[PDB]
Amino acid sequence: FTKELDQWIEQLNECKQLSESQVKSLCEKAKEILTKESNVQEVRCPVTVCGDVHGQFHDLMELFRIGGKSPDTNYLFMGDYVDRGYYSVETVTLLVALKVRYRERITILRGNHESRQITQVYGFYDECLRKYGNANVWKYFTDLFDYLPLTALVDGQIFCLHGGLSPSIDTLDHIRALDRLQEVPHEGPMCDLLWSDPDDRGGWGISPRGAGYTFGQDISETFNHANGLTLVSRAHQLVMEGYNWCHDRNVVTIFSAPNYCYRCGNQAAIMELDDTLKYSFLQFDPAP
Amino acid sequence: XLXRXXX
Amino acid sequence: SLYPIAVLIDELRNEDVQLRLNSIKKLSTIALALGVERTRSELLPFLTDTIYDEDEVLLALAEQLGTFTTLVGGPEYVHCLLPPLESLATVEETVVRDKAVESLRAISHEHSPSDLEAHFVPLVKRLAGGDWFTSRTSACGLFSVCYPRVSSAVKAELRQYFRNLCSDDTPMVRRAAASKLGEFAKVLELDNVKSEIIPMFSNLASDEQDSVRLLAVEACVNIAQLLPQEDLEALVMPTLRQAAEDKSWRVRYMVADKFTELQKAVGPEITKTDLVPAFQNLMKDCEAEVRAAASHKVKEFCENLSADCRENVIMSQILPCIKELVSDANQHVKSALASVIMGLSPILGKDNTIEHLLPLFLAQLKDECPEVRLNIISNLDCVNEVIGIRQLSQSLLPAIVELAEDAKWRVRLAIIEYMPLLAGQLGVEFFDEKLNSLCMAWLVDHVYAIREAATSNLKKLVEKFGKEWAHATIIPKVLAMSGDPNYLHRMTTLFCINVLSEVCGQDITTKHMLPTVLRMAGDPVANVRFNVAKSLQKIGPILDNSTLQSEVKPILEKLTQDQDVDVKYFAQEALTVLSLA
Ligand SMILES: [Mn+2]
Ligand SMILES: [Mn+2]
Repeated sequence: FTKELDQWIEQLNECKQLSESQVKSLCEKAKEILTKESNVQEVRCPVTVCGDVHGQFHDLMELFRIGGKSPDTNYLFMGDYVDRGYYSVETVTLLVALKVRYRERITILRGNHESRQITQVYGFYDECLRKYGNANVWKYFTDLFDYLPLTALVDGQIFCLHGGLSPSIDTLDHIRALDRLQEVPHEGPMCDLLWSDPDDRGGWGISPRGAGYTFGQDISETFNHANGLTLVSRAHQLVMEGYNWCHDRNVVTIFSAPNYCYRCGNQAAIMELDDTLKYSFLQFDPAP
Repeated sequence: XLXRXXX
Repeated sequence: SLYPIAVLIDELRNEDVQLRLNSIKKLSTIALALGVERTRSELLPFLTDTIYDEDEVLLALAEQLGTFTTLVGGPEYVHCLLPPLESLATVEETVVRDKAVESLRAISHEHSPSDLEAHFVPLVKRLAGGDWFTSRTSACGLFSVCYPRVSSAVKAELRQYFRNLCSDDTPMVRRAAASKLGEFAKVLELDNVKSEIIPMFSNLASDEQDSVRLLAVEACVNIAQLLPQEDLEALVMPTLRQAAEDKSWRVRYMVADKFTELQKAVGPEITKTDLVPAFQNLMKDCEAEVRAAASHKVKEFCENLSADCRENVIMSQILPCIKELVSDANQHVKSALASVIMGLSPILGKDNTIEHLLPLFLAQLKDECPEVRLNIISNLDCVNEVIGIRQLSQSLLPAIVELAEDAKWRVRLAIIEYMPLLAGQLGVEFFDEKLNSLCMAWLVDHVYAIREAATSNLKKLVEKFGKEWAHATIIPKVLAMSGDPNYLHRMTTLFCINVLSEVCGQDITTKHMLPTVLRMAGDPVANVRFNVAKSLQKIGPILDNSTLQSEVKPILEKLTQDQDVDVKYFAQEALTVLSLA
């Protein structure tokens, strides 16, 4: 089997999709591995934290050029592997593949796009119809997405999740208390973690997306103090500079899809947390 | 600007 | 058939009297089975006709017939070889027709003067006056050889036919005559070069077809060398000057292509008078092909200038044009110039080079096309040996460092490549002082790809300075990174050891690198632990077997017990590959 994974991986690195047969399998074991992990996955530094990728396969390869290759370099992705980009299938499959081959080298979180509803409106669904000839591979991956960890905790100090803070969650235990095995709901704690956005209006606000909330500085400060966190690390928001600080550095946004949708002209960034939780950012334009 | 669900 | 000869035949296929190829090479043997007597009466005849386009055979047959002057009776019978060769000459596949000619040309010198007139020339006429064309095309290559030995009355005939070949109704026969006009010229006595060659040359140079004109440029080089400098201006130069202005860029292209040859063939005076201006015009041609061809000739042209008042035409007539070309649009052109420009240093002096060439050197060195800057980088030698290593280091080093630390990692990546070049070109003593630092810096760059670049780049520097220089200038600073707190940097160390085992040899590896590797087996970060397994599996085959039992086998077995999954797997793998399992 190991020899096989290496193969699939080598293949996928040439941007060549795997068969429906292999996706079904790759997914069945990925489920095994992922069930054991928790809503608040423990991650030991060193690790490189990346944000949204959205099927921009060739930028993903640019990302490895910049932060090292797996399994040599440890990686933590905060979700949003599909939709928008032209190669959601190659992308997501590679990452899931890496996770099954190297459980301890990569951690993949769930993003608002790792959902059945939004994948049918933003790409990943139709791309699958185009690349395979039925909705099977979509079913396998969307089922798999249900096991994806909602949050990760690096060294008990750096809290990582796709979207943001929830007015119905103030404790890491609260989050561990949720049942993540289900489609992302339209509202609630699970929804909010994958959909909220930091903000510059204080306290809670109305999310201009129609899901989760906006939260100002005061809110983060409280959440951090209450949980012994040095900072909250999220993604989900295009940030022209690739990465962005806010809330007096209690929060940091990390977007890893340069020139998003091949239309917005944003840089992409990736955060390195070393052997000592010391952080450094790597900005990068799209690979040519 | 691509559609608030997100450039 | 019959047997002394039937050995040549291949009775096993299904062809049309086709011959056993490996046998047409063992031809000068059947020539012995029957003697000279029967070689002439049966062998040759059989060969003359019986010609089934086997090409590969026809070729070997044309080559073989060239070394048969003896197997036929010696000089008194060489002409026995003409018939079959004449045949092959008028074939289809040019390759064969060529071989035919090469051979006819060869045995020509075997024919006695009397036999040339008696047999050779006649074949030349028949090919010249042939109906079909290949015949005529191949005739042109046979004039120069027989011309000298034959009689005064026969020479004339030879000139007439040659004339008629240049003015042949077909372009090919004309291009052919043109391409042999030079050699034919070289064997006629002056008066006739003046009275018969020139007119042929004039005519072809003003040919309706530019494929023919284009070729008169080469003929020009020859005719121009054969004539006294005084006669050049009247008999050639007008024609040549026209060629440089010729409507067809292809023709002008040829002038620039053979500029250095004309220069020599025409003498220094005419070169200062006529060629310098033409050179300027070619470097200003609207067609980039021509400008680039011309630029390529710059250094060679300047070297050949009359030492007399050389250095002045350069600064006054050439240098300007160059300054223009460095800014040209076509990178095809900038490219040509860059690949020869700094070669002008010795000709202009250490002072002129520094004040005039060094600036251009910089422009191109910071050009868009990395190809153009690579051309400058590969040819620093002559500029270095002219001005001093410091005077250059002072004009180049800022440009380099300027990039070795830039925005785009892609740009920095470009500079890493010039390294092994700059290295082996400016010398190890300069590399240890002004370059090594930059090379060490990149080993710890933020961008992985850059680190990787500079890592495998160390190997290419050892290939340039040796395993000794390595052990004294690089292994030291590299091994240091193992204490670095960043695992990305600690792994870099092992990655450098992996590559340096490839070129540092069994000794320096075992003594200086293997230790550091084995020691990191107890690194706090699992990614380092397993890369150590992998490094042992890489530099393993470079270690003698006593080493692989004493400290390697032990270490790997330890690792296989590691708590980390991947470290285990790689340790096992390492063992199973080294046979230490
Ligand atoms: Mn998102
Ligand atoms: Mn997104």
